[PDB]
Amino acid sequence: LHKEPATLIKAIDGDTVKLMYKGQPMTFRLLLVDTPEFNEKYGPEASAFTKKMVENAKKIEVEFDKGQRTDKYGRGLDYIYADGKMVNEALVRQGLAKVAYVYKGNNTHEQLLRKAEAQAKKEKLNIWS
Ligand SMILES: Cc1cn([C@H]2C[C@H](OP(=O)(O)O)[C@@H](COP(=O)(O)O)O2)c(=O)[nH]c1=O
Ligand SMILES: [Ca+2]
Repeated sequence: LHKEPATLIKAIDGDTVKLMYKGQPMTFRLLLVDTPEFNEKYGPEASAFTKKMVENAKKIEVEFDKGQRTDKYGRGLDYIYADGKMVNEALVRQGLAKVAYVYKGNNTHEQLLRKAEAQAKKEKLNIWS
């Protein structure tokens, strides 16, 4: 897979962010994870976590996987990096997202994320508390 440039437009919630990509505004949904909705328990903490990560980043990158690049809503499906750190993984590692929505063909980082989830759960962090 390949990292490509993007710039933040605005944090939306734990697992959706608006970025400019190839010069066009696009809403991106993070591959392989599910954060709680803002209305749910840990939703506000997930939103805040993503928001801090993407806002503080000097460099945002997006990475498509091998499959569908957009979902049925027209959201981009990607891994997003903030100064080289994957948001999708970081959310999981901190118990603020579950590994989820694993579709065959767009699952390159599956086992990386599952490993993070196991550690978050060991530590009983947040969602796993
Ligand atoms: C993460 C992801 C979500 N989706 C779709 C499935 C879900 O459809 P439904 O809307 O019919 O439930 C929805 C979940 O996203 P959200 O968790 O943002 O709601 O997005 C994909 O199609 N591909 C993906 O890789
Ligand atoms: Ca969600």
